[PDB]
Parts: sequence; C-alpha cells; structure tokens
Amino acid sequence: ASNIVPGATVIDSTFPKTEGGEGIEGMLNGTITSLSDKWSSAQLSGSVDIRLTKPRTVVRWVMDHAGAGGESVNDGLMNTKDFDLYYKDADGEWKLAKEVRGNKAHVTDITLDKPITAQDWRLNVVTSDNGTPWKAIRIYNWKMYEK
Ligand SMILES: [Ca+2]
Repeated sequence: ASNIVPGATVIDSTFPKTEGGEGIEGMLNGTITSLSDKWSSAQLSGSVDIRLTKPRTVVRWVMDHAGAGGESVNDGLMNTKDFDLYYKDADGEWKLAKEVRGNKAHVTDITLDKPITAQDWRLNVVTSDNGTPWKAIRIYNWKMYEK
C-alpha cells in the first residue's frame, strides 16, 4: 500500500542481461514470499536504475537484505555492506540521496536528510556481503515511502 516501489520498471543496470531466476524484479515487488522472492547475482557489485510508476516525494528508504529473508539469520554475513541510493533530478542529472558504509543489519530503515522528488532512482551495490563463504548480491526488497 505505502511502499511505492512495486510496479517500477528496470530502465538500466550494469549487470549482463540474463534469464532469469531471482532476477532484479525480485527486489521490487515488496514481498518476501520464499527464497525466490529476491534479487541475487554472482556479480558482487553493480547498479540498478528503476523508473517508478510515477514521480514520488520520498522520505524513507528501506532495504531487506538476505538476513531479512531468512538467509544467514544468526550472523548477517550475507547482508549487503556498502550500497548507495541516487536519484535523477529535473535537469536529468544523477544525484546522491544516501550512502551506506559498513552495514551488517538484516534491514536498513533510513529516513532521508530531506524529502526528494524523483521518478528515476538508482541503487549501487558496492560491497554485497559481510564475509560469507558463499558470496553474492542478495537483496529481498528495495522499498521507499512518501510522508
Ligand atoms: Ca522481494
């Protein structure tokens, strides 16, 4: 209802185009149905550009990492560590909304410094985990909220 990511389209990414289990769309649907309701990639870093169903004024940004979906629940070794959110401004320029460094938590729930109005948003995964033996990008949901 209030998460405004679901229905978003992928407009660009820096990952080889590839069918198709646990694709990018997995983190857009806002659900944790099962192990298959995430995005996972063997490429340990990269970015995703999405276009929301409409422009939104975003105040809050939530990421459900692997631990939130029941993977490595005890230690969080599979949880995304460094990752940033960018937005495309009115002039068409990408601007940094929020940088995260050193995360280990299952869920990151971040209020933005200020409300940001944009339709196109970018997630950049810098460091995909916290030293799990089975390294991968594993993101259950990318969620954002208006006031
Ligand atoms: Ca999901």
